[PDB]
Amino acid sequence: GGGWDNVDQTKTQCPNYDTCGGESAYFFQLQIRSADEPMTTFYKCVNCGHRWKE
Amino acid sequence: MIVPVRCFSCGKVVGDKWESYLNLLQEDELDEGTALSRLGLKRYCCRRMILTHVDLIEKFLRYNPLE
Amino acid sequence: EVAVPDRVAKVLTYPEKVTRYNRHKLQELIVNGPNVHPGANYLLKRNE
Amino acid sequence: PDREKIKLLTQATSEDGTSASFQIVEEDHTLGNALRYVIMKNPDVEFCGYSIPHPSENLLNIRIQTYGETTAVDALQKGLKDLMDLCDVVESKFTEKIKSM
Amino acid sequence: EIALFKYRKARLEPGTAIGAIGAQSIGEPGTQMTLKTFHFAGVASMNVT
Amino acid sequence: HYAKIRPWRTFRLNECVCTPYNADFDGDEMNLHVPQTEEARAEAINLMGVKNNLLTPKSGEPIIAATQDFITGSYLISHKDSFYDRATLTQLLSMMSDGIEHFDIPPPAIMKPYYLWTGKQVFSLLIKPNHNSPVVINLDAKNKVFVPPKSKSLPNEMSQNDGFVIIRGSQILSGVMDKSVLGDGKKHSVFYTILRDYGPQEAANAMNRMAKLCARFLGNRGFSIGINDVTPADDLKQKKEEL
Amino acid sequence: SRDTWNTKNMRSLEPP
Amino acid sequence: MSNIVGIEYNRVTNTTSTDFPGFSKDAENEWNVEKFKKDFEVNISSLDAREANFDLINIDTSIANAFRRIMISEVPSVAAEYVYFFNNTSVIQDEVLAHRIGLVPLKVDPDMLTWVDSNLPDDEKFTDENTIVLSLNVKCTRNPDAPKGSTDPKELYNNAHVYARDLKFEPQGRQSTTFADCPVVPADPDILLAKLRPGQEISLKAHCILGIGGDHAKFSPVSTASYRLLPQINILQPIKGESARRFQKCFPPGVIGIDEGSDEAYVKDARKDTVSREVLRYEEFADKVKLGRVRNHFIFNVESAGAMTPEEIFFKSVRILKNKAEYLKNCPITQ
Amino acid sequence: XXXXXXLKYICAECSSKLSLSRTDAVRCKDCGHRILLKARTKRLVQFEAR
Amino acid sequence: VKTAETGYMSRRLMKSLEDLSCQYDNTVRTSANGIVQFTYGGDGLDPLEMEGNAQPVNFNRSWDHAYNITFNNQDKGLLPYAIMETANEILGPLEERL
Amino acid sequence: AGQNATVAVMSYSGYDIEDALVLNKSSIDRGFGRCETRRKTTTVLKRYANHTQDIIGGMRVDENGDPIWQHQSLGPDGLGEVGMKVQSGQIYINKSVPTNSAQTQYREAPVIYRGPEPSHIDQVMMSVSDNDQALIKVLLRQNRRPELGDKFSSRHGQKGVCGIIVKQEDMPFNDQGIVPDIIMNPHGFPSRMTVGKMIELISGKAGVLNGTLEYGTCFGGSKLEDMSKILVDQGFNYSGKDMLYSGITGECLQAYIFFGPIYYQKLKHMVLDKMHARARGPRAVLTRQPTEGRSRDGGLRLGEMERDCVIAYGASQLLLERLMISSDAFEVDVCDKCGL
Ligand SMILES: [Mg+2]
Ligand SMILES: [Mg+2]
Ligand SMILES: [Zn+2]
Ligand SMILES: [Zn+2]
Ligand SMILES: [Zn+2]
Ligand SMILES: [Zn+2]
Repeated sequence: GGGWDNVDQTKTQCPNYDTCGGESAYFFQLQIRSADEPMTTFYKCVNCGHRWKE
Repeated sequence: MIVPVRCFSCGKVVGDKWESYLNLLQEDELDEGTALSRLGLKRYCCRRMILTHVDLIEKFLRYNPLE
Repeated sequence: EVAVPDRVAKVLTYPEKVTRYNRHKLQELIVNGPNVHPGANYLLKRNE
Repeated sequence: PDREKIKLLTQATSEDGTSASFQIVEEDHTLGNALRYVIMKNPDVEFCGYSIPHPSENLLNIRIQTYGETTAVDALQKGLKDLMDLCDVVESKFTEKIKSM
Repeated sequence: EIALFKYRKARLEPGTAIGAIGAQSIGEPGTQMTLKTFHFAGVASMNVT
Repeated sequence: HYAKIRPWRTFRLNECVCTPYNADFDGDEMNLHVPQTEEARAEAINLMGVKNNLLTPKSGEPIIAATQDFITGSYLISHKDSFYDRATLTQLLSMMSDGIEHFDIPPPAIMKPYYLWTGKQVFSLLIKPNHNSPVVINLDAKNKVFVPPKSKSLPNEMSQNDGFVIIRGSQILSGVMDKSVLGDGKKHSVFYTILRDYGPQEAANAMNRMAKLCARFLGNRGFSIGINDVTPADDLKQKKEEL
Repeated sequence: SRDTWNTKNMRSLEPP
Repeated sequence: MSNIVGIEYNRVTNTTSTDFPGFSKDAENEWNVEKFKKDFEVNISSLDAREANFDLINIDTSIANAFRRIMISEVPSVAAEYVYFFNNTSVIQDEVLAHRIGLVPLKVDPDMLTWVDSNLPDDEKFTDENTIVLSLNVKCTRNPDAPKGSTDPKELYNNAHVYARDLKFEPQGRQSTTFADCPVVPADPDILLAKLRPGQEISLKAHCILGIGGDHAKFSPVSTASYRLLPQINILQPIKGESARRFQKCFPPGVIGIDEGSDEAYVKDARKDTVSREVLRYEEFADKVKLGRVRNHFIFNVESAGAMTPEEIFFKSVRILKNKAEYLKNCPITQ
Repeated sequence: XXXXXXLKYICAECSSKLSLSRTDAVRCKDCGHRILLKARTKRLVQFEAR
Repeated sequence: VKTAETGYMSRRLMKSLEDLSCQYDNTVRTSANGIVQFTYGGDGLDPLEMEGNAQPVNFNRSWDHAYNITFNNQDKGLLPYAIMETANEILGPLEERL
Repeated sequence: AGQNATVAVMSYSGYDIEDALVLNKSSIDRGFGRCETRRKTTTVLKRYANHTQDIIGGMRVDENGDPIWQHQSLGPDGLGEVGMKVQSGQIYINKSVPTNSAQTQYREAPVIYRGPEPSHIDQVMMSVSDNDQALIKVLLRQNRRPELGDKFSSRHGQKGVCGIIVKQEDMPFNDQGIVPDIIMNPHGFPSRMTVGKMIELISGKAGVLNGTLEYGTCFGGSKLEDMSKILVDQGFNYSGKDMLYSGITGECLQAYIFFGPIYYQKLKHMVLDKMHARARGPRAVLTRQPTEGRSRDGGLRLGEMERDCVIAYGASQLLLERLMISSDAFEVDVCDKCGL
């Protein structure tokens, strides 16, 4: 079935807030384009399941 | 190479205090901070202009071509 | 807008044809010559 | 006559001259701030401020808007004279204080 | 009037280089995705690339 | 672009248009080309001009917009704690323009004991400075941080933080200026709305105004980060250790 | 201490 | 809060003047002389040759800052501009030596010189009133004595150090009389200009000139000229006891004092407090103190480089501001 | 009045001054060193204290 | 490591897609005049100049803007049926057109 | 290789937006970030099978008795004078090659200095190889001021290009009037997570005040509490944040500013060595297209990706101009009955 429980969680807002109200999201800091440039964090809406990155 | 005449931030002339600083350190043994404060160096920029100095000219002069 | 250095703006010319609306400004550029920034570098006559 | 130090920017200038903008060459914050402060104490000035459009150039634009009573040009002249008088007061007080010691 | 103007405006104009526009709109995001199936640890679902 | 001859050696560009190039002024170099014919010149300016390419074509979202300081300065201006008298107000407006723009000052939000304008009013003037500019902007947007009101029945404007942004007739009624409102990637933006409703020239004008105001405001206002910003309090030495 | 400015002429402040 | 700048623990409030007709209903605070005249006051705390700690009261920051800016970057001074080299056989490059010489300050009073016109060729650019000529020549040789070896390059060599007191004044033309009772000399004669070993010689001539500090920092007459607002400490809720000593320890030593019999504490001396707002770290003086600074009361400090005097420098700044205001007033407004 | 704006070689080893006649040798004399450096020019060279 | 693969992918994508153009009959065709799509995306709508929600008009913003632009205190309010009467007086010829 | 700048972490002038720095003019004037370049040129006078040598004579004198312009800094020997200034076109090594190499015949092939800024001849060396063929070396020095576009770094990966140079009076100052040399945007710190920079600033400030150098080593070094105590014993805020005044308006800044010394370093990348531009000039012999040398008038390449972008914009005449007219446009005659 899958265990979204015990997965990293943060406190952000889904882009489509007006549809689903997402105050949390799963994330990983496992994307680093360049060394001088900062890291990148991918999210997914714990409510609806929308993946995006910052 | 040699001590800069002025200070990069203030403009206060520190070119005439390198020798005094060395003499205070060697004769009449003193702390570095108290030596800097006896030399009239109160601002931290002027203090660093003399604390963070490497006298490279004494090492370049051992290689003079006219020996 | 982009800001171009004068040093590279004095070598990257644009060829403007004399057209009865810019003759005065063009001869002023010719008089200024390559030394000054508001100037020109080459001339190309019709028949030549 | 040095008819290059002051230009009246006409595009910014309105009809009846209650609002106008001036271009001053070879000036910077040192005079812009002091002149703006002095002008803002005019009881007829509604808008006063300056800006330096580019650090490369040596320019200073200053904007003055007044209500109907006075014009921008007269407000600027009054501000300049006012600054002069302030400077004389400071000069005289400092001079006499140093003389007394 | 607002809605009709906006709809009459939003139409692909003749002459558009739509093929190259779409090719770059697919390739350009493609340069940021990792050559790896990164995923959030702690799930261990089925393996798909 | 349009050329602008200048006394130094580098190529200069406004920090707003850094996003399409992916440039970061850390030693980045760029190439310049000068089209040599009338037709090449006209096609270049009319099809690849910056004003005509504010929107990316992969999604249709704004790509040319504010950047880090141009956003934090706007937020600090339009914060709810910011009140300005007439001298400060008029200096800010002159900084925003080049000292050449006419303004007609609105009545202050506080008429007693003093006359004090708010930051949302100065930003409303930034959007529309005169009765001659034909820019009327209506917009509802949610800032990227939004705490909902106490009761679910209340509208969005009643948020705890400033949160929801309401703009009616080019007047900001609530909410802070944010990356959601000024930045890129969202279609509910001020610059996007000005573009789509009144052409790209006005969007360029507003973006230039914001850039010029935030360049001069932050240096005179003050903003820094230090060790005490990331220093944790002594209660954490207990809480984190136990948990 | 001396107010030398009232006595001496200032050529430096004279603009070129 | 009425011209007191509030010093909090995470921000600084009330930083703008707010005195003009337009701040409130009453159109008060309009400019008129004969009220500024009474309000304005100058207190001179201390005085010295290269020093001036005076104190201005009841002016705007927009005027005190203009004075500070003019003093830093608009009061002209004299320093060497061109260096002509005849011989240089030191490790130090010629341009490095020229830069150091131009940085050396000179005890020459301006207003005894004139401004060089740049619209003229070299051969008539300089005159006996425009320019001051300095010369230098040193020849390091071995030491013709017999000391123990492996010693310092002071007694082991001849004139191995080049100072600023090695630059000689060479009067030209009328300068033999005008400068007879005031020869030019470096204000700091112990500045090390160069170091050299035997067989090495330096010989040059310098052409000093009038200059402005906004064009090069070598022309600026002040080491630093700056002001600081007057600090203020308001004490309420008497802090008598063993907490009084701890409250006293939060300030520089001579700033606040403790009454012996009364056991309390009081503001002994401001003008000694650097505003570090340490008292705000403790939350037990959270409501027993409120730090501030007076927005109208400036404490000026002026240190001179050596040519002029600090009070003359300050007066020159004020007169320069007045002169530019006057010149702008007299210019015609071209449309 | 107006003030008005105003061959040799060294052995790399023994620091002795030489003169090079045409087609003699490119070595030193007191010692036999084989590297020679021109002396500093005699002309006036002006700079700017900036 | 991934840079080279991404660049090659973009180059071959461009090689495949480089010559496709909307025509004056609205069809997407090739250089050889081979008609690959009869209407772009089955819609004919440029994705660049389209508003949110996969639709080219934000009816919500448009309504608020129109209302604000045309606000007068002394303007009588239409009855709920008259709103539809005007809306269907405008819309509907555009439907008989199709 | 570096200097301890006085730094104020702050947003100033808007010219420091993303890894761009603000440098203090009058810190440059006093000499800060001042560097020197030194290149060399090697020439060899070799012997041929004909026993023929190459000569280094010259110094063509004019009628009044002075060398021609191209020989103005040459001297009688044909080798440039040690100390003189060379410019573009000036010759500083005068070599002649025999016309009969494959001695009354000679062709002049000297070394001409081409450069953007004048430089100074500082060392001329003459020697001979094992075979005794003359070898001549000339060392040119150039003094460089930290122009706008020069790159700096701070030992924490925060490299940046100098964005603006401002006068001393337009700089925030504290109670003593200290003005920073460098101002850096605070926006580089939180996303890059460099707090070793912050501890370095505090430790450096405390060490300057105390008169001792401080140790920042891995898993150790001077503790932050000690530095804070030393900084508070001298009337400074424990956190290194100081109340500064604006230099443009004069009044206090509404936020406390992080103030102290950070050790910087100037990097070898300078805009002087990078600024290139071509109008016309040398072309490849085979393709008759602009050359590609870093030294020659090397045209800039408009590659496949760039022509793809230009196609995507739908610009036909610009493709014609950039890819035929201004690169290699050639007239040809083609037969109409045969396609040749
Ligand atoms: Mg980078
Ligand atoms: Mg980069
Ligand atoms: Zn969601
Ligand atoms: Zn200093
Ligand atoms: Zn020898
Ligand atoms: Zn044929």
